[PDB]
Order: sequence, then C-alpha cells, then structure tokens
Amino acid sequence: KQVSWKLVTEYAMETKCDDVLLLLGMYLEFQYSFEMCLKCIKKEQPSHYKYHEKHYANAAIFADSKNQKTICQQAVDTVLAKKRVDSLQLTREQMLTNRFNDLLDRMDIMFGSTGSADIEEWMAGVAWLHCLLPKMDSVVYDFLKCMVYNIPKKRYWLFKGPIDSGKTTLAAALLELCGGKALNVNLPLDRLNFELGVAIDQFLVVFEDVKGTGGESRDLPSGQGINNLDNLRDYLDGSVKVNLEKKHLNKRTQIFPPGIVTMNEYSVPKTLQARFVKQIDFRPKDYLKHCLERSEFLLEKRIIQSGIALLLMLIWYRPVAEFAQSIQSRIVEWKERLDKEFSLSVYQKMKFNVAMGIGVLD
Amino acid sequence: KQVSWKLVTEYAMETKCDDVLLLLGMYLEFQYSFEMCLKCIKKEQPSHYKYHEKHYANAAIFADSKNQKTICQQAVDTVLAKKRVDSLQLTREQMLTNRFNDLLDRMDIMFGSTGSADIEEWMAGVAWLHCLLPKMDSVVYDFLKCMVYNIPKKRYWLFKGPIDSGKTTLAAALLELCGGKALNVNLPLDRLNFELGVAIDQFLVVFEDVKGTGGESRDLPSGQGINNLDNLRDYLDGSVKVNLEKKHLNKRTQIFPPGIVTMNEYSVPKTLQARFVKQIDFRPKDYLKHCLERSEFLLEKRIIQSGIALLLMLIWYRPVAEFAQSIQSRIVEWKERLDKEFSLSVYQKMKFNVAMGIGVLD
Amino acid sequence: KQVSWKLVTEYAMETKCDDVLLLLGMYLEFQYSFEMCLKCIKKEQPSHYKYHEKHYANAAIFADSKNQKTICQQAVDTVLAKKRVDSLQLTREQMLTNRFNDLLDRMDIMFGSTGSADIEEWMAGVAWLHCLLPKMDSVVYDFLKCMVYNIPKKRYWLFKGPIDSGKTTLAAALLELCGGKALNVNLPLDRLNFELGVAIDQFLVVFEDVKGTGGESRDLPSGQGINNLDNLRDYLDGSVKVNLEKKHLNKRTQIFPPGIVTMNEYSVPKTLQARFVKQIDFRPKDYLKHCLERSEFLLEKRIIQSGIALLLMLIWYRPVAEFAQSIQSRIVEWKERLDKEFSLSVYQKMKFNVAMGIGVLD
Amino acid sequence: KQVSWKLVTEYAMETKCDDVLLLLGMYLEFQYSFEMCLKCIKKEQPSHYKYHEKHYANAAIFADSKNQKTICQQAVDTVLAKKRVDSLQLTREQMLTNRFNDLLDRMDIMFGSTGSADIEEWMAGVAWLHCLLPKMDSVVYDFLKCMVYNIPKKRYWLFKGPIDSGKTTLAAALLELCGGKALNVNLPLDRLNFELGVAIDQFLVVFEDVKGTGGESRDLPSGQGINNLDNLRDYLDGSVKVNLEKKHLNKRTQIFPPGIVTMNEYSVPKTLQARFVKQIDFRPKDYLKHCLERSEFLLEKRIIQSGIALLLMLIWYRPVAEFAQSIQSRIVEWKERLDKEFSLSVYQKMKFNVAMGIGVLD
Amino acid sequence: KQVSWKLVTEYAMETKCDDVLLLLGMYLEFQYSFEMCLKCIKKEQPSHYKYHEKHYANAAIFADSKNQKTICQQAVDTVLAKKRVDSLQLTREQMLTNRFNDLLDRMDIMFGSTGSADIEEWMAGVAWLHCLLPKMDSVVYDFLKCMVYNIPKKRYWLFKGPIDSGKTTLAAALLELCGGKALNVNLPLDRLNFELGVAIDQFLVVFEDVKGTGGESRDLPSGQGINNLDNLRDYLDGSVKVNLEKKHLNKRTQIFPPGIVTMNEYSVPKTLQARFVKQIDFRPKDYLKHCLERSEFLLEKRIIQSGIALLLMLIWYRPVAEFAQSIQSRIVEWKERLDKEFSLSVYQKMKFNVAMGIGVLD
DNA sequence: TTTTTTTT
Ligand SMILES: Nc1ncnc2c1ncn2[C@@H]1O[C@H](COP(=O)(O)OP(=O)(O)OP(=O)(O)O)[C@@H](O)[C@H]1O
Ligand SMILES: Nc1ncnc2c1ncn2[C@@H]1O[C@H](COP(=O)(O)OP(=O)(O)OP(=O)(O)O)[C@@H](O)[C@H]1O
Ligand SMILES: Nc1ncnc2c1ncn2[C@@H]1O[C@H](COP(=O)(O)OP(=O)(O)OP(=O)(O)O)[C@@H](O)[C@H]1O
Ligand SMILES: Nc1ncnc2c1ncn2[C@@H]1O[C@H](COP(=O)(O)OP(=O)(O)OP(=O)(O)O)[C@@H](O)[C@H]1O
Ligand SMILES: Nc1ncnc2c1ncn2[C@@H]1O[C@H](COP(=O)(O)OP(=O)(O)OP(=O)(O)O)[C@@H](O)[C@H]1O
Repeated sequence: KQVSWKLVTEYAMETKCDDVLLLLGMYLEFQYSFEMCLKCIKKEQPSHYKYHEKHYANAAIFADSKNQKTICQQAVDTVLAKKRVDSLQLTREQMLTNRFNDLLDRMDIMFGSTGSADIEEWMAGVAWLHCLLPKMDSVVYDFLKCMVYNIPKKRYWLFKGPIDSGKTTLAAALLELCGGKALNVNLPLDRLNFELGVAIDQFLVVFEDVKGTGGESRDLPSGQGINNLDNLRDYLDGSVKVNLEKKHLNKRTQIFPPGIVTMNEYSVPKTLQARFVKQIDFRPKDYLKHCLERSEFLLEKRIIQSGIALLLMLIWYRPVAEFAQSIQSRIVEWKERLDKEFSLSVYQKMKFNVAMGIGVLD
Repeated sequence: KQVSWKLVTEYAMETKCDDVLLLLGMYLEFQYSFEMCLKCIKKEQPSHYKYHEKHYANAAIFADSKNQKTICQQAVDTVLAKKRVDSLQLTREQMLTNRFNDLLDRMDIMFGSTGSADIEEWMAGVAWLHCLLPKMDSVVYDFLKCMVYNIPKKRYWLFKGPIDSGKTTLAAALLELCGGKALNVNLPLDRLNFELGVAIDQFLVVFEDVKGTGGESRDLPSGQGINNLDNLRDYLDGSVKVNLEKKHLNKRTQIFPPGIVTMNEYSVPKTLQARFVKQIDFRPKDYLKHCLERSEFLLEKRIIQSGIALLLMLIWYRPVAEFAQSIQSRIVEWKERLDKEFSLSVYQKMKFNVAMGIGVLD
Repeated sequence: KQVSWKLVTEYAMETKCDDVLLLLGMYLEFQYSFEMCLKCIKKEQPSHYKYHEKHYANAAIFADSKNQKTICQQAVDTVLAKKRVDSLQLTREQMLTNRFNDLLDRMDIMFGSTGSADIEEWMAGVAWLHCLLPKMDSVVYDFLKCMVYNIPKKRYWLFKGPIDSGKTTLAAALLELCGGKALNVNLPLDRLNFELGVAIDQFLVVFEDVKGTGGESRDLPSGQGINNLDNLRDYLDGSVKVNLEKKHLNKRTQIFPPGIVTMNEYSVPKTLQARFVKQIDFRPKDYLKHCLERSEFLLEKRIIQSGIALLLMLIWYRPVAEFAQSIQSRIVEWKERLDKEFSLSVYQKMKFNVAMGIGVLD
Repeated sequence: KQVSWKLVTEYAMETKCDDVLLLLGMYLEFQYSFEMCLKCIKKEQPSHYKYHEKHYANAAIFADSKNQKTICQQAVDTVLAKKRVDSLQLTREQMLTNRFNDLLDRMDIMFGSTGSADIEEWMAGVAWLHCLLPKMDSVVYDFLKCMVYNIPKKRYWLFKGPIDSGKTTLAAALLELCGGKALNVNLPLDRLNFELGVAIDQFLVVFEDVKGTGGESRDLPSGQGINNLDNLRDYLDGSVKVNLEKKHLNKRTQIFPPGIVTMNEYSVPKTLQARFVKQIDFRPKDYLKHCLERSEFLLEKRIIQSGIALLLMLIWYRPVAEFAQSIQSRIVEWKERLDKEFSLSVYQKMKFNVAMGIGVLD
Repeated sequence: KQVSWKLVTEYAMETKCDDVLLLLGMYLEFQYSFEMCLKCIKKEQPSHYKYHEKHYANAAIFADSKNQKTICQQAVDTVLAKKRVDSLQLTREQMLTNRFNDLLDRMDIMFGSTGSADIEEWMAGVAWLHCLLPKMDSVVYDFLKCMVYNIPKKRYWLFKGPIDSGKTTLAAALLELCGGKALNVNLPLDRLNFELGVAIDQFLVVFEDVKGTGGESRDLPSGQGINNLDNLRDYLDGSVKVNLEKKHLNKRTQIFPPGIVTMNEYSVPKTLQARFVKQIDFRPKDYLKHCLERSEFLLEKRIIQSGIALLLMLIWYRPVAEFAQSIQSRIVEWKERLDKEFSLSVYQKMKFNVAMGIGVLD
C-alpha cells in the first residue's frame, strides 16, 4: 500500500516547516508506535506530540519508501508557495496580525501546562524596558504604525548614543516582534550584493553599528557604513523597486523593507538626516546596571531582549481597541490573566525596585 | 482520471502568471469547494474569484498529483514564451495599447463595485500632479511619443533638481505607467556590466541619482555614474542592438530600451547633455508641502507615485484622438464617468485647494 | 497518434531559430486552425503564415504533449550543430557571403514598409563619404578584398591625419561594415595581454589612436603606445599563430586577425612604418564639416558612421561582377531600386552641394 | 528478492556515519562470508565486527544492486536530518550530555580489556594539567557553565601569555571536549567571509593566535587579527543572529557560537577587553618543561592535548551532583573504577613528581 | 527498427571527433538521399564522402530518434576515453608515428587530384628551407630523435641571432610537426606559475624571445626572462617531476616536456649555458630576402612555416630505415611519387637559383 | 555552470 503525499504536505502546512531536512527528520520520528512514544509521554515538543498519533500510520509506510526526499521536496514547495501567495496579497496590517497570533501561540505554550516560563520573571522584564525610556509603550506603537503604513521616504528610525546604552537590546526585541532580519553595511561595496539579498521577502530589517568617519574624535574607529548608506538612498526611500540577489538564482524585484539603524555618536551627512523620519537617543543610567547585576535571570533567559517581553508590555499598557478585531479576542484573555496574576501593587513593587537599582524581586 | 495540463496553462496565460511558486500556490487554493469558498464570497481577489468555479474540478485532481512542480514549469514556460514572441513581433504602439488595456482593467476593478478607493482622492492626485510643472499632462504625452518612436540619439531624458523636488515621484509614476525597470548607475562598470542585463524585453528603463564630481561641495558626494553614463553610449543612443545577460541561462542581444536619468545638481559633460532629448529642472514648490501635510492620504495610498494617477490625468486632459482606435472605445466610455462624478468646478476647487495649500477635499 | 519530432526540427531549421523559448512560443501558435488564422489573413509575419497550414495537425498534438520543452531543446541543438559544422568548414569568402546577406536583410527592413530610414538622406551619406578622399568606392573595394585574402604582412592600413579629419568616424563606419572590434595599446605593458584577447576570432580588428611618443613635441597625447606596437612585430604579419588571453579563462591560439591602425601625425620608427600596406593622409576640409553642419541627419542618424552607407556606396558605384558570385543577383534589384529612386543627377546634385560645402540635400 | 534500504539506514544511524563514501565502503565489506571474516575474527574495528553478521544477507544483495550510490544517499540524509532536528530542539545542556556520553563510550573502549590504553599514563596527564594553572578543575567547570549558559555579551575568554606556555594545548583539549572548530583571522578582510562560514552549527569556536599590530619591541610580528576582531564585535557579542557563508552555498542565518581567543603578549584595545568575560595569563615554568622531557610518552600519545584527559579530571575532582542527571549513573561507575585503581597517595605522589620536575612516574 | 549506437561510435572513432555538436551535425547530413548527395559529388570533405554511403541507412533511423544527444554523448566519451588511455600508454616513439600518419593523410589530400595546392610549390619551400642552415636535414633528424628519447639534462636547444633571422619561423614549423605550445617567461614571478601550466601534457614547448637584462650595448632591450630561467633549472633538467597548475584548477605532477629557447644575442650565465644540448646561431643572409622578394607565393601560402614542408624535406633526404616500420610503406609510396614528380635536376636548379637569390622558379 | 577563482 502506498504513501499518502497529501498527509505529508498537510503536516508541513500545519507546522509551517521551511526546511526539507527538518521536515524529513521529524516525520521519521512518527514511525515508532505513538502508543509508547517517550517524547509524547513527556510532552516535550508540540510539533511532535500534537501529531504523532494522526501521522503514525502513514509514517510506517514512508519509512520504507525509496522516494523519501522527493516527497519532502514537494511538501516544502507547497509551504513556500503559500508564503509567496501571502506576501503578494496580504495587507501589512494582516501580516502583523498573523505574526502576533504566532507569538501568542508560543506564549500559550510557554506559560501553559508545561509552563516552563515563570510569568513573574517575564513581567519583570516589562518593567525594565518600560523604564529604559520615557513613554516606552507609546514609542512602540509609533514604530509599529510606520512599519505598517510603510510611508515612502519616511521609513527608517535612527538609534543613537554611547555604547552599552541598550539600543541593540531594544532593536533585538523589536526585530523578534516583527520578524525581520539584521544586516551589515560596514563593508566594501562589492559584498553588499549577496548580503542585502537576504532581505528578500522580509517584513523588517536592522542595520547595526553603522560607522561614520573622523570618529576618533570620539574614539570611534572610522569606517564604511555611513558612506555606504548614502550610496543606497533608494533602498531607504523605498520609492521604487530594487533587484535582489541569490547564489545560483535569478533576481527577484521588490520594494525594500523598512527598519532601524543603530549608531555610535558619529556625525552624519544631512542627506541621511533627511531620510530618517525619527531619531531617538539612548543614554546610560547606573541603576539599570545595578538591577541587572542583582537579577541576572533577566539576561540569562534573554528576557530583556525578547519580542515576547515587548508584546507583554503592549498588552499591559495599550487599549484593546489598538489591536485588530480578530486578535482582540485573544488580547482580552491575556489581559485577564495578567491582571489576575499581577496586582498593580506587584508591578509597582517591581518598577520601584528597578528605579532603585535593587534586585527586581523581593 | 488525470490532470489536464492544458487547463492549468490556460489559467497561467489568463492570469499572465509567470512565477512557478506563485502559480503553484494560486492553483492549489482551487482544490476546496468554490461553493463555500470564503474568498469568492468576499470577492477578495479577482485572479481567484473569477476562476475558482471553473478550475475546481481539475484542481482536485491536481491536488493529488506527484508531478506538481513539473506541471507548473511547463505552464509557466508557455506564458514566458508568449512574452518572447510578442516582444519581437509586436510594434511599440501595439505594446502600449496592450499595457493600457492592462491598466484600464485594474481601474475597472479599483473603482468597481468594491469602491476600493474613491476617485475623488485620485483626482485630487491628478490636480496635485498637474500642479507640479507647466502644461504637465502635455509633457507626458511628448515623453510617451518619444518612447513610442524610439528615435536613436534623441532618445533619453534628464530630470535635474534638489531632493524632494519630486523628480523621483515623477519617475515612479512614469515607470508604473509604462512597465519597465529601474537601475542604479553609481557603480563600477564591471558590476553594472551584468546588471544592465535586466533590460531584456522591457519597454522602458530609468536611472536613479547619477553622481559626479563637482557636487561634493553641496552635501552631494561624487560618484562613478556621471562618467559611467558618459561612457554607456550604446545603451543610450540606441543606434544598435546590444547584449543582455542571464544566469544559468543564455544572454540575448536586442535594442536597448529608451529611458530617463535623474540627478541632483551635479555638472554634466556636454556630449552627454547633447545625448538627451531634453532636461527638466525640478524645484521645491512651497505650498505643495502644506497641501501634502493636510493631504496625508496622498502618500499613504502612494497615489502621487502611481502611474494610475497619470492615466486619470491624460484621460482628463487629452483629446480622445490621442489613442489607438480599440482603446478609444474604452477611453470614451471611461471618460464619461469623470463628468458623472465631477463637475469642473469641483476639479477647479480641488486645484484651488492645492494652490491654497489646503487639504484638497472640502 | 503522436507528435512528430521531425516536423518540429524542420521548422527550426527553416526559421534557423536558435532560442528554445522562441521556438516554443512560435510553434504553439500553429495549434489554432490555420483556416481562419488572423496572422495568416493579415499576412503579418512570413515565419508564421508560410508554415501554419502545414504544421497545424502536428501543432495540435504538440499542444497536448507533456514533454514540450524537451522536443524544442533537441530542435535548437540541431540548428546550433548546423552552425558549428559550417563555422568549422567554410572559407573567409563564404563567411563574407553571410555578413553581406545579413546587411542586405537589414536594409530591406530599414527602407522597407516602415520607412524607418530615409533612403535619400542615406544616399546623401554615400555622397558625403565619397567626397572625403579619392574614388572611395574603389578604395573600399581594395581594402575589402585585401581583408578577404588575409595575405601575410599585407594586412594593415594606417590612418594618419589631424583631429576631426575623419579617421575615428571612418573607423566607426568600417567596424559597422565588418563587425570586429577596436583595441587600446596606450598602456603599461601588463594591460596589453588581456586587451589583445578581444581579437580572438574577430573577422577584422582596429587599433584606437595611438599615444605615440614622438608626439610630445607635436602636442599630441603620447607614450609607449607606439613603442608597444613596434615591439609587437609578429601579430601584424600574421604569418604564424600566437597566444591570446582572457580574464578568469585559459589561453588560446590564433592567427591574429587583419585590421586597421589610426593616428594623428606622430613621428614613427620606420621599422613599424614598414609593416603597413597603406598609410593615408586625412585633411580637415571646410566643405565637408560645413556640409555636415548643413546636413546634420548625416550625424543624427549617424549615416556617415554607417557601414551600411558604405554598402550603399558599393552597391551604387561598383560593378555587379565584383560582388559575391551569386549574391550579385540580389545586388541588382538593389541597384535597380536605387536607380529608380535616384537618377544619377540627384546623386550628382547631392555631391555637387558638398562640392560647394553646401548641405547635401539643400 | 530485493534490497532492504531500511537495514542500510539503520546501519548509518547506528554508526552515525555521514559520508556517503565511508558508508558505501563500509557496507560493501559485509558481502563476504561472515563465518570467515578475518576482520571480525581479529576484532579490529567495532563498527565492522558488531555488524557484519547482522547485515550480511542484505550486503550480498546490495553488492549486486545497480542503484548503490542512491541507496547510500538516502541513508546519509537520514543521519543528517537527525542532526538538524537536534540542533533546533535540544537545550545546550542536553547537547553537552550527548557529547559526554560519546566520550564516555570511547573511554570504555580505550580502557576496556580489548583497549590499548594505559589508565595510569592517562591519569599521569591529569597531574600535569592540574599543575598548569591554579584551581584548574574549577576553571574548567566555570568555563563549561559559561558555554552552556551562553549569556549574550558574556561569552568569550581570552588566553594570553608568552609562546610555549600551553594556551593552544589547553584550547585543543577544551575543543575536543565540547566539539567545535578552530579559526584563523590573521587574514585579508575578504577570505574572512568563507572562513567564518566554518562556525556553522558548531558548539565552540577557538580563534587561534590572533596577531596585533605594532609593538614589535615586544618581539611580536604584526598582522590584522586584532583590527579584524575590533570590527567583528557583533559576532563576539552574540546578541543577534548573523549570516554565514559556504562555497557554492547560500547564506545561513544563526547566532554565532561562544568560544576562546588565544593571543601572544600583544597589547589590546579596551574596546576588546570590554568583550572578554575573563582573561587567563599563562606563564612558562621550568619544572613543567623538565618534567615533560622526562615524561615524553605524554607527548607521544597526545595525552596532554586530548579531551578525554579533561573529562577524567572532572570525574576525579568534581562532585557527582555537578553532572547532569542521566549521566550521573555512568559517572558514579567511573568514579568507582578510578578509586579502585588509584589511591590519593599515587595521585599525590604523581603531583609531587611533577612539582619536582622528575619524570611523573616512579 | 532501431538506431545502432555502435555505428555512431565507429564514425566518431574514425573521425576522431570530440564535440557533441560537431558529431551531431555531421551525422545528420548522412540522412539525405546518398545517391544525390552534392557534398559527395563535389568530393570536398572526406569525413563526409568517405562515409555517407555506408552510414546512410542508420542516419535515416537516427533522424527519427527522440534522444539523439544522449547517443552522441556516449560516442564522444568513447573518443575521449581512447585519448587518455593512449596518453598513459604510448611510447614517445609511437606518439610521433601517430602524429606523422595524420600529416600524411592531409598530404594525400593536398596533392591528390582534388588537392588545391601544388607539390611543385611546396618543393620550392623545401629548397628554401634547406638553405637557411647547414646540414638542415640532419639537424632536423637529430632534433626529432632528441625529443623522442627525452634523455634528461640532454633536452634543450638554443636559438639565437638578430631579428628577422628566421628563428621563430623554424620554431613554428617544428611545433607544427611535433605538436606543442609556445610560452612567454618575460614576466614577474607570480604570473609564471599559470604560464607554466600551458605545458601540461604537451610534447614540446617553445620559450619565445626570453629577454636578458641589460645589454643595450647591443641595443637589446632589457628583460627578466633569462633570470627567471636560471631559477627554473629543475624544469629544464627534466630529471624529476614538477607541479603544474591552471586557472580554476588543481595541480598536476609530471616531467616537464623538452623544447626550444629563442632570443637575441644577450649574455648568458654559465649555469644556464650548461643546460643546453646545442646552440644554433641564426643570421640574416641577403639572398634569402631577395629570393623571397621574387617568390612571395611562399609567404602567401605560408609554406615555409609549415611542418608539411619539414615532412617533405625528411622524405626527400632521409633513408627509409630511419622511419619507424609502421609507416615505411607509406614513406616508400611517397618517395616514389616525388622521384617521379621531380628530377634531381629540377631540385638542383631550384637550390642554385635560390643561392643566386632570384625567384625560385624558372 | 555558477561561483569561486582570478583579477586586482
Ligand atoms: N541605558 C543603559 N544604561 C546602562 N546600562 C545599560 C543601558 N542599556 C543597556 N545597558 C547595559 O548594557 C548592556 C549592553 O546593551 P546593548 O548591547 O543593548 O547596548 P548598545 O549601546 O546598543 O551596544 P552596541 O553599540 O555595542 O551594540 C546591556 O546588557 C545592559 O547590561
Ligand atoms: N517640488 C516639490 N516641492 C516640495 N516638496 C516636494 C516636491 N516634490 C516632491 N516633494 C516632496 O518630496 C518627497 C520626495 O519626492 P521625490 O523623491 O520625488 O523627490 P526628488 O527630488 O526626486 O528627491 P531625491 O533626490 O531625494 O530622490 C515627496 O514625497 C514630497 O513629499
Ligand atoms: N575630412 C574632414 N573634414 C571635415 N570634417 C570632417 C572630416 N572627416 C570627418 N569630419 C567630421 O568631423 C567629425 C570628427 O571626425 P573624426 O573624429 O573622425 O576625426 P579624427 O581625425 O579621428 O579626430 P581626432 O584625432 O580628434 O579623434 C566627424 O565625425 C565628421 O562629423
Ligand atoms: N607552562 C609551560 N611551561 C613550560 N613549557 C610549556 C608550558 N606550556 C607548554 N609548554 C611546552 O610548550 C610546548 C608547546 O605548547 P603549546 O603549543 O600549547 O604552546 P603555546 O605557547 O600555548 O602555543 P601557541 O602560542 O601556538 O598557542 C608544550 O608541548 C611543552 O613542551
Ligand atoms: N636568415 C634570414 N635571412 C634573411 N631574411 C630572413 C631570415 N630569416 C628570416 N628572414 C626574414 O625575416 C622574416 C621574419 O622571420 P622570423 O619571424 O622567423 O624572424 P625572427 O628573427 O626569427 O623573429 P623573432 O625575433 O620574432 O623571433 C621572414 O619572413 C623573412 O622575410
């Protein structure tokens, strides 16, 4: 009796698997009797134990197949096709709505029965970030708007300050939240072709540490980034499509995603100052260092740099109406759980401790 | 029974879809009951909802096939082959009548029963655009004719002027009108010597932000582009056909399209000046800023960058005589609606509001 | 019943089509009934309407094939194999037979139904060229047959006159007539090696105006260019093969093609001077330049840079018995066309205008 | 009858083989009579002699197959697919316990009765290592935690000291313990592209003997290592994912591994001190050298370089609780075996011999 | 009925054809009705007309095949396989007999009834060559024997003398006779490495015009070649294998083949002098240039560059026993033709007339 | 056959 390629493709759709090897590896695990599947019994991976019983019968036949890689290839192509269809038809608003559902699904697991995440430690992170700048949650909403609206020539935010001032920590959390990618421009001009190629079909991008010149005035080593960026105004402006690379592949042509650039205190040509719609400056603060020193689970679990921490901040601080109609349903459930499990006094005790530079918990 | 690759390819032709993954994904949607189909019920996407009922039966059989990418590859190749046969056999006017049919079909949808936008906003756009430069509508008709007759040497156009003078905005609108592609000239030539290969089978191209020495005193760094374009005489003059590059695929040789170059105000070598038909000398125009500020919907919906706005302008301004007979039928029929939906006093009142720096609507 | 692969191959041979997508696109059109075929009715394209009725039955069955691109790939291989067999086997004269026909085929278009070129202004080019120097149709015929015979040492002509005296412009016209390419030698010696690689397999070559040292005093741009040529003894003589080089690619051996050198009036080592068959003075002549200034279509349509204008000069002046033995027949309808379109008196009047320096058609 | 592909896939999995040729060559050996297999009888290779009898029947049929390389390719994919599944789903602690279990398995052979090694010599090596630095075993534990926790911007240790002072010796042992790669960055900036590609999916990296610039008064050569590192800040900090390269392969996104930098006595920017968690100063010491000369079987067998030696040190020194839970059973058994075979006096005698610079053994 | 792949393999072998496209093209020509074949009837290409009559029936069936290129690929592989087998197993003696048989076949054509050149024209060539140096025939016999034995150290011959003194003329004819490559070592040390790669798997190499440094006392321009050669001593001595490299490609290891060195009368190191078997001095002699000046068909037909002329000289001068037994029958036939064609009186008249420096013929 | 190499 033959393998159902249909059942395989459906698993890859359900789990959104992009990699033929990852798909192959995981589907093989289903060959063993789910009745005794130690992994299922220990509930260690949703993408396994949700599926093993359903796929077991087909996986036994797949284990014998001589075609295996071909079956997986067709499955991955279907998931890739679904992505291109979506990328060419969704509004950016709908795209963000989908991303939030993915994160909320992960949160339901993290704080779920398996429950590995202590929501107390995660909410401590929210207090730390809300402390990092005035009106923090308002600034996040402004960033989200302009990423959604993607207004031409008003498309990039500039993060500037001295070192150890948290700007890349914030950028990392924002980047996880929207699911962009990071890129280098402190490079020779040739290499940029395949480098910038990975921006293909991403929602957002981040450029790090772009280097000005004469920076040794400020002990900054002078470098390529700023002058490479003035060579790229059109990619910033997003006013027209551009052509993007891959090895062993043709171009694809598209408008280039919006995003964020991070800066030591170099000087900048005003052609670029014209193009950054907004700038915010970060400045070091002693009590934050003391707090982290007392509370290193914030770093060790990477809480302060996760988009999950930003999402919790928004759920706490923003009206339900600021979210799209579909997710408002889930937003309501999460607002309930947070309010129930964190009395305002608890959060105030936390935010107090952070401001004092004390260990957040007491 | 078995998949009709014929019915597949008919969809590919009729959608003009020429991406194998896009096609693959698109067709797979039809596997579900069209009678229940939520996208059909929404009338969400024309390239779905017109076809779902027709292709449903074949797509069910497609959904079980094991040849799925191979089926799509043949289907895409007939679409691409059709473009090739057209690209040599059709006369340039005939090409434009095809392109204008394409844009009119979109306009039929946009201002269709969905009212996906309101033409009042787009006509405010027409007013804002015609407000840019003297006799604006007329200059476009001259440029169109230059690209039609494609006369050698007198074959390229310069836009010169400061940032936020709108030259890129004009360029974006013209390219969205014609179809064609952009390129960057500010490169080492042996890099550009592959990128020029993009021009294949295109009607038009545009070259962005040429840089040269003698700008750098004005926050306007020099670049290779000025000398590159001075040297790219073949591509410019169009007095002969030239090679165009590809990867894992053969080159071809053909006439290089006509086109436009944009500059901020570097110098120009006189022989390169002499290779233009014309130059146009963009400026700030202060009250437009004020209008735009109120008129945020203009940029949010990208109206003033989009060739659809130009098409509404030429319909509004030009004699019905300016077009080929078959489209003159559609021109007349569509030109009716503008009276049904505007008085001239409204159009006057709009351009007045523009001139007055008001929000265009009242 | 089945696709004849044979019939597809015949059509590819008859079209001499060497593009698989083009062949695919073309042949698919025959699947509709030839009996109504509107391209046939309109007699638009012989490569269609000559063939449809024969191929129709096979094209229908072809359109149902699942293998289509494979059929076409074999057909294109056949045409490429044919070219390679001939390319190895045939003589310089037989190859000249080809580029002759290619140039006549272009003229049948350029002055055909489109009227894209004004045959009068182009024959006025023939006149203006013919008055540069003595008997120019003979001077061409002498040079041309010299390039066919490719006799060792007897292979290179020198142009030596001051600026604007025509050598560059003439060299351009010569290249259009012939194909081939020009070359730079005004260089440090390392560069010459890849430069010379351009000559590989060219039917003719040129050397760009030499930086002759012994030009310093003449206020000419000057240097090793001439001493490089004097050093490169053997390549000109072409008695024996030599190696040639391309970047990122291996060495190759050729008899170095025959060609032309041009200069302003440098002083010359008589060793190098002894290598030439002819050296030709050029004088700037007021009547020539002022006629051009009165006749600028000659420049704008680059008629004087047209090698096709040289082919007209052959067709007009030279006797039928001088052209390629059988293709002489094809020349006579061209002579007949020109003889009908142009009395000798109008060509004479034309020459008499430039004989007054008056614009040719004035 | 037919080949069981499944049995081949099992053999690949059981041997964890992932070279197609190694797998092929290995499997082919089973085709001869198991009952006479001299390799089995001589008990030379366990990956042979465990398996020949099981696989024999299928190996004979495989020997006749016409598909041999395709059969092997599917088997190697299965092993590679498992590695990627693990790379995404395992915790860093689990990865380390898997690595430990494999070393412990290798130790079981070496000190098996069939084993070649002498546990007294291997224990002698531990005495030399525990003399190389203060509190050596505690330093190993602190480093292991540092790599398991992988705390961003607290991920890298700096080894520096004179030449012939044991830094690369110690790095090699840690690298064999954990698995990882060494890398060279005293390079031109371009080859760094592919060089950093080597880090892909590794656990550790070691940057070996980076060169500073200047201060050749220190007798140090100069090179670009430190100037490259001061650029590569993002790869050290490990705050965000980066994109890595391989020849003929498209760019791969992951967070960059933690690791070690080794360096002779160059001075260093504080910008790089700011990125190293800890700095260890190695020093040359006479009694180590004098002991080592008399104890040179240590060198001959590479005992001092090898991760087995560090693992033995941890088993001797560390409490059982510090090992992850599942291995505590095996660790206890090895502790008992060590105690059975060495008194404290023997170990303490060895250390005294090392301190006295006599040969370790007596 | 079916294609015989064997018949295609045989044709490919007898024609020694290496190109798929070439073989494909050739074989398709046999499908047209053999009896009418104008190519047969003109008797031009022997690789056609010797075979068309035989292969005709198979060519018809091949013309209908669906997998034609696969047939031709296998045939070409058979030809390529035999070449590598021979490269590894032939004696140098046998290689030369094979090389000679090829030339003898071309001579049977050139002087057959269809032969376009005339044997009297070529015997004029032999007479002129015999006058260039004393004992010319015996010199050539010695040189060939030297290459055939390839005795180490006794491997290389030196040509020196003024410009236009015939040294490269002779090298060309020898290289045409034996097969091989020229090389240029007037280079910096880096470029030599790829240059020496040209020698890979050749029979001879010629180092052309290695310049010495200094010696402008003789007006010889200085250059590095001689200094480069004195480093390369081991390549010349030929006593042990060397490593050779090519662009994009690996090393190869082999004995560097024997060859010829040419130059003007530079100084020599005594070390380099000792590495040569013989020095042969060239000098201008006026009666040769006056003879050429009155028999330029020698140059025009490139007779004196040709190894065919050398082979003709060997046949005229040397005993039958000096040839290898395999070809002695063809040699005797060719001698008998020549003796019947020319009386000694004719040849003696030619030689004397050349000594008078008059045109060869009377 | 690109990409890597080579060109630089
Ligand atoms: N505002 C701040 N004041 C004091 N310490 C800070 C602040 N922000 C971050 N930190 C500390 O600095 C560490 C590094 O933060 P981060 O990498 O985000 O800084 P950065 O300025 O963006 O750095 P870089 O320019 O090197 O990328 C954090 O882990 C935290 O310990
Ligand atoms: N003539 C104008 N006067 C004032 N503002 C203008 C004008 N034209 C455009 N703008 C503003 O500048 C923005 C950018 O316009 P656009 O990119 O077309 O200008 P540009 O001159 O081509 O600029 P750049 O050289 O930076 O690409 C527009 O979206 C609009 O907000
Ligand atoms: N003999 C001539 N007398 C006058 N005008 C001429 C003559 N020959 C050419 N012309 C015109 O002068 C232009 C420039 O001529 P051209 O570049 O061919 O001269 P050149 O001798 O090669 O010059 P240069 O040495 O400056 O490059 C031509 O394109 C043509 O328009
Ligand atoms: N602390 C030490 N005291 C004395 N001799 C030492 C010491 N460490 C190493 N040696 C000797 O130096 C040899 C080389 O050791 P190793 O290669 O680790 O040196 P290194 O200085 O750390 O090298 P590198 O600079 O290349 O990393 C050892 O085999 C041993 O003979
Ligand atoms: N010995 C000679 N006496 C007189 N004329 C000669 C002699 N040898 C060659 N020639 C003339 O010189 C021309 C060039 O000959 P050739 O290329 O062989 O000279 P070469 O000195 O060996 O050259 P090169 O310096 O390039 O190695 C010949 O075609 C002939 O006209």
